[PDB]
Amino acid sequence: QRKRLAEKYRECLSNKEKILKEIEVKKEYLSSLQPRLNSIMQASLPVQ
Amino acid sequence: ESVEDKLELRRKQFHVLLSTIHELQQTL
Repeated sequence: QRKRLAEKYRECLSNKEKILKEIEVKKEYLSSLQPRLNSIMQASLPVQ
Repeated sequence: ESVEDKLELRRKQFHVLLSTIHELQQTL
């Protein structure tokens, strides 16, 4: 039972690490899409 | 007059898009 509780705690820690990785991926995606939208607007303004 | 209204609507849409891009550049 202690080994099963340790395995459940390891699975919960892996799920928390996956949630933190998803939050970091969302933050990096927003930080990259900010300059990407800026470059897209700068490219659209020359075509406009 | 219809073609001029469509061109003025396209120009106002382009100006609104440029203003939104300027607001996004000012916020970021």
